[PDB]
Amino acid sequence: QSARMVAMKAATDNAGQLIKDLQLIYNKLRQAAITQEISEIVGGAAAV
Amino acid sequence: AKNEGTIVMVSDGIVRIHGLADAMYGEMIEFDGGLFGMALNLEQDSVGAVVLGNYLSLQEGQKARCTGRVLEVPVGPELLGRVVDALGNPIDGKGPIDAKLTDAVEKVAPGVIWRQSVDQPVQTGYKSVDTMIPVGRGQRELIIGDRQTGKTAMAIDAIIAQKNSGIKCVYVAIGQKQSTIANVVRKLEETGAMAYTTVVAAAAADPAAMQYLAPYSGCTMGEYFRDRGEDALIIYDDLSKQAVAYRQISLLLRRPPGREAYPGDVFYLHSRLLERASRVSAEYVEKFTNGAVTGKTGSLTALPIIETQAGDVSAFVPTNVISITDGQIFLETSLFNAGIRPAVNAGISVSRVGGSAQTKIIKKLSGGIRTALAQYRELAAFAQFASDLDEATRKQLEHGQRVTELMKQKQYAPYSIADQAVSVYASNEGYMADVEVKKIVDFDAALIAYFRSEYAPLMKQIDETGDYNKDIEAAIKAGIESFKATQTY
Amino acid sequence: SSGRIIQIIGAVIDVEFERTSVPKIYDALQVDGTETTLEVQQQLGDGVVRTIAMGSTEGLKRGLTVTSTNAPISVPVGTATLGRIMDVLGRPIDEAGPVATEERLPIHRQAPSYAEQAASTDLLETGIKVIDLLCPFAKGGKVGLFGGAGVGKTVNMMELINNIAKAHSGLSVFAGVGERTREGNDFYHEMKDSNVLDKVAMVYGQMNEPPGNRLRVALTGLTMAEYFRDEKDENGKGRDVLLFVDNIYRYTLAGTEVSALLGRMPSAVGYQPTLAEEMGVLQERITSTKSGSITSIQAVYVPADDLTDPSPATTFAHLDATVVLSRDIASSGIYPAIDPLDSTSRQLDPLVVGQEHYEIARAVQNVLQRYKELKDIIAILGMDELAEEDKLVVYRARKIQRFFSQPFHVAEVFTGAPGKLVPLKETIRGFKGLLAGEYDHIPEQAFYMVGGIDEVIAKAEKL
Amino acid sequence: SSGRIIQIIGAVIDVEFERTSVPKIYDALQVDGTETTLEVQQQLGDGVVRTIAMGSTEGLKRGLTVTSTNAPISVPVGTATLGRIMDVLGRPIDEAGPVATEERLPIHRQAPSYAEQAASTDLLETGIKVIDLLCPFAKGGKVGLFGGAGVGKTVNMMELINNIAKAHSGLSVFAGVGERTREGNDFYHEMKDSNVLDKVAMVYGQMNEPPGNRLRVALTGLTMAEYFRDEKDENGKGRDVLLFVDNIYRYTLAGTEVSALLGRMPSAVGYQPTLAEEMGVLQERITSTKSGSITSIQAVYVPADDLTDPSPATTFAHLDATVVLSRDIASSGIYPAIDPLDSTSRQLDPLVVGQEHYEIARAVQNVLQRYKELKDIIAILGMDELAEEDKLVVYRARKIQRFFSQPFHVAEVFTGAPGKLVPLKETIRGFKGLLAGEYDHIPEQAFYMVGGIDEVIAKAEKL
Ligand SMILES: Nc1ncnc2c1ncn2[C@@H]1O[C@H](COP(=O)(O)OP(=O)(O)OP(=O)(O)O)[C@@H](O)[C@H]1O
Ligand SMILES: Nc1ncnc2c1ncn2[C@@H]1O[C@H](COP(=O)(O)OP(=O)(O)O)[C@@H](O)[C@H]1O
Ligand SMILES: [Mg+2]
Ligand SMILES: [Mg+2]
Repeated sequence: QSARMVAMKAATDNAGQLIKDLQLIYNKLRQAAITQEISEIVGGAAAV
Repeated sequence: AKNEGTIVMVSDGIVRIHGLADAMYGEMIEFDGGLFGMALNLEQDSVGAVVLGNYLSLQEGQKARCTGRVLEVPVGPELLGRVVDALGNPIDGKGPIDAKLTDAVEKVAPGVIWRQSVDQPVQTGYKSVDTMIPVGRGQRELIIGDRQTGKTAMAIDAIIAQKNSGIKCVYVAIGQKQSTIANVVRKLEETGAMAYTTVVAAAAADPAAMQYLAPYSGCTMGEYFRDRGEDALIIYDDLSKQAVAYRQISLLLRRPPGREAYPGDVFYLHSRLLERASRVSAEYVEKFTNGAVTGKTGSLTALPIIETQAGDVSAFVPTNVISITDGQIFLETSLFNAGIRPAVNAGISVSRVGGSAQTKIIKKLSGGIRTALAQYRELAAFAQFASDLDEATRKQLEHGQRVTELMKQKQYAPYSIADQAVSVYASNEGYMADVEVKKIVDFDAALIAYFRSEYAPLMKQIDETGDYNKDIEAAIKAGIESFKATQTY
Repeated sequence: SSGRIIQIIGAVIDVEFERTSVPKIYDALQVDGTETTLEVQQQLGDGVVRTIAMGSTEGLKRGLTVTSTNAPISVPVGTATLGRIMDVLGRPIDEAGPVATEERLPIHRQAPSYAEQAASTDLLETGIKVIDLLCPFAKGGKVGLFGGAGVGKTVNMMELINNIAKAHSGLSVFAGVGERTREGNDFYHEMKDSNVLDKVAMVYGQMNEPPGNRLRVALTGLTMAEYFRDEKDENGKGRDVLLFVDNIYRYTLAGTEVSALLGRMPSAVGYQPTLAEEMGVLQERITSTKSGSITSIQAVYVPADDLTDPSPATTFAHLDATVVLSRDIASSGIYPAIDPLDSTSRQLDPLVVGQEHYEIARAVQNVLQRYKELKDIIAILGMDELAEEDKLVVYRARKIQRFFSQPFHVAEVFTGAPGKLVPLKETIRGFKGLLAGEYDHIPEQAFYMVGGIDEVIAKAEKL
Repeated sequence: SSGRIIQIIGAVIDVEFERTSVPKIYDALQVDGTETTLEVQQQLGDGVVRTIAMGSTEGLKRGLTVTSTNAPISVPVGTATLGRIMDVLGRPIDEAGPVATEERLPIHRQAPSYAEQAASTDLLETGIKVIDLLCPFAKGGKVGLFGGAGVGKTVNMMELINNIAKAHSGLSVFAGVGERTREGNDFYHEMKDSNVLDKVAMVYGQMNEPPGNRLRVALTGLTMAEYFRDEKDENGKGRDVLLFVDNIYRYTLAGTEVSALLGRMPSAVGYQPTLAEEMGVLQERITSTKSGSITSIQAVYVPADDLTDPSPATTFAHLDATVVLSRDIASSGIYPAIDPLDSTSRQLDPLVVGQEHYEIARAVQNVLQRYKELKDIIAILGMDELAEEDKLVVYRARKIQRFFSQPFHVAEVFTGAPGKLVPLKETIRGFKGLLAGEYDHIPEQAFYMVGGIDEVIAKAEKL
């Protein structure tokens, strides 16, 4: 039993690190998507 | 005059033309110097045209005239085993083609009253596609995947394995550099599969209009046999290149953009092309030929191709194509790199037509492998942890591994109905439970080779008839038992 | 009096008329010398109107003449359009002769007012057990079918219209546009196969046709359903009319395809400015009036496989029931395979359906969800756990899953035209008995391919 | 015949003309006032031509005058250019006197016909472990290197030049487009000291020039190689040719820079509407027809370090062999940074290379894919949980990833270690032994920057 506690606590810490990295990637992708949509809308509205 | 016009603007293959009052839509126009142009926009005071050719020798003030005849291509049975440009001009230099029928390129599909269901198969020579995702005559099936994942190899194998079937094949190449077209044509010639086929080529150096119009001309050439009671099969190397060419030729025409800069009429572009693949009824055949042909039905199957960017199947174009086609075959990079070739994803690939298309023995035998593969998809996550499970899951995982390892086959080696039948029967009846996970391919090859050599009279009966009966079951069992011993792999 | 085309781009055509005579919005014009009809979409001043083409473009050139009918596109309706196939404008395409009727109705009408709504929510009885238990249908509701991964949509609709054909007086309409053509052929031949092709009307729209034809199609199906509902017997009870629409996604896509060229800016992820309005104009006419009731069944495809896209976002705000079926369990052998847990309704309220029905449906849903979370693969040890605590849950889940199976008349294989429209009570009482546990002795395989709780009792007692 | 400048914006100048003498497309014009050569890119009616200026645009006003040469940009060809340095227009820039030849060829011509293509089958061996093992090359083909800034593309191009051109009998053409100048001078002097200058022609257009000069500088090297291919010895056989393009990405980036000023609508991520056609009209002329064989090597730049960008996505299908450079492996200190996955060649099949070669390559790729897939559970959970076979796969993948590293001849300065060369059979033997399992006990720290299986044994003993 004494091993399982440290095993799961290390697993939780690693999960925290991974979620932080994924959050960074998510923010970058979201900003890129918003920029692309706005650019497309403005370009289309210029055409009409 | 009402038929003579001048050129006002020339830019990047698009010509803005004055005059030409009685100019119809899509009607060929004749530039000086033997150049043919289309008409795609008719504004209040100027006409937009695209020049199919080399526009580099057109200037301002060069005259043009209206012909009054829509795009037409030469059709006939002379085009078999030949390589032509989008408009039907031979380019292999083997002499002129004299087919004696000219046909329009833009026509409508048959009505709903004239169509019929799909009851006959179309073999591809691949165990996975032939047992899991069957294709029948008249069906439209889409191959979708990522760069360098075996997408064309499958289509070329499909063309190669219709040697005895008696169905014509048509191949359309869009955007490919001419070296690959030459290589493909040479490979078709080597195996004797070129006698029944025609090739339409619009390479990367060719204008955007050629790559825009190639698939329609291919379909018009393929309809000739369907409307007369013989079958046909058309393959488009990559409608993605065609969509991009349409985007270029439209954006140059000042048409409003949209999602990903693709203008409107993008869904129409692929729908009106993929709707023409259907099976007609014998009454339609009889009426078209005025009684020359009786008691026969025509067909035209399609297998178009579309590529994805790192698995983004949710882009603008793949979703449209996925919504139109009956079935979808997915090729995965993480499967191709793992050695599983052809890399077919079983859990995302479906076919709507289903068992009706397959023969009796195939329809009877595919079920066991289907259910085994389906179950093996579920226990996948618990694969790094074999020790923590009951024996039932162990046996299921083993069987799933064996089945997924039998579905691996080499290129340019089509199997015959009897080969698939024997292999599937050997798998289902638990005759490969004693062999390790490796050497499965060797066992398959050795069994197939032995069965062709010693039980050839049966093999012929299975090939010609495709029936299932107790005698056939007994003979297959006896042969497999004989080979299981007294032989090496 | 007469006008002349001045600009042709795609299917969008600008025509110009004298200063006084300008056709109103949605009026239909005839182009002499061709089969083309023009529908007005916008006015642009100086006597110029944008129009879409009803028919196909047979080489129209600048300067062609056009006269005005001064009335919207009116479809001929009546009792003489029963068992025929007609195009968007009402011409037959089955080569069985012209339609001999005189009653014509415009396809552009306003929705029923506030004071004309029904004064109750009765539920339409159906022979399908699952749709009648865990997702009750509404006699005026507009249900939608998002079930994918299966061609059974046509087969399911065939069973439904056929049981309805017996259950409902008749006069049903099928407005299929932008559909799989061989599926439409299978529809037509199936209806002729069961000798029920009479009393039904069909309107088909081909994908190759210009957006003008691929549009204003459901409108025609809607107009035909209405002439029937308002019909009244000497008694005066109108008819419960049904309507089918194979694809609405194609309707929205045609709108999107023509919007840009009509002078309208892009919005959202690229859709047209007027999405909610264009869908509401259709969805607000499918209502249960005081006299008569129209119900609708529409197959809706979700692009990109998400429920966030604007088109399904505007679609989900109009429905009353959502039915999703998947091959994952259809593979087991249950022919009427519809995902029980996924299905949802705005009529499963305790008061409208009865307290007993509400509680029994909730209990069944809870049992199914419990079995789903406690899979025998979710628990690697498999069986031998929670004896009668979760084991009995597993057995009951198996029994209910098999009892979902229902033999049908259309499937002539292994079945002598059963056509079982099981009484709603019988299903409720059988499920009550199963929940109470009085069937724990019945063999599980006896519960498959069962017509009714009595039927299953006989099947168990024989062996 | 004399025109007046009308508008100057950036590098784009639009110029009027008389009505009957407008110059055609791609012709060249000369400004009388200063040294400038303009190239026609499009016609705009009313006898107005849009043009791109080749050179500086400072000091050019409106109302300047221009004459027309009525012929495209012609460059001198022949053997006179051997061992000389030339501008984009052919002017020498080595301060070694004029070039003595009247043979001029235009730089705008059509691509070879389909009928005269040729099949390339003879193999070519570089000496680099990973290229000669997983992505094999063949004489007369096409090769490409894809990477992002700072990963190793040039140091590999120069190494290939060292291992191939120096030891090959035949001419060579080197064109530099959109790259650093210091590298150009270093290359010129390095070739001079080795007394192999007289076999190489050179063209240089670098990042310091207006986009007009950076846009049409690859075509000049192309024309020179084209003449060197079709030329035949009198009563004698022809010779091989080689072509090196330093960066072809700048060729498209120049068009992207000047696209909007030409009046074209934007598309995708700010790219010009006509991209692939623009890439093809150049990438098709690099061909080995029935007359001669051209072996070209190009380096392709990956913007923002993603391969999904349209520019490196369109170009993937124009090459026979593709080698993809990875920044993660570079940051790991592994050199050269070539990704074993995502690197393919059209000459890896059992017939062309044999059986053992194919089996070795396939097993290597399989092992590396297995490890890459396994990485995630290691990331979350740890190492002890995996099966022992998976631990063995992990160790083998690490050793394989290291063994692909190799010191270079032109990279002694960076690291202070001498260059190395490995025969192909030694690569095959080493990888077969590694996958066999006989080198498991050898520490994985001995597989770094050493060439050949034996040197590894010696290094392992040295530790
Ligand atoms: N069944 C197979 N077994 C082994 N190798 C295969 C198999 N199928 C294809 N390959 C290999 O994969 C490559 C084929 O790639 P493919 O033809 O799909 O290229 P692509 O770029 O995706 O297609 P396109 O023709 O549209 O440009 C070749 O290297 C071929 O040897
Ligand atoms: N094989 C190698 N060994 C050691 N260093 C290298 C190697 N390849 C590249 N480098 C280093 O990486 C840096 C970037 O590589 P280089 O090719 O010069 O630029 P880029 O990657 O932008 O083309 C250089 O400064 C060089 O010293
Ligand atoms: Mg291909
Ligand atoms: Mg760099």
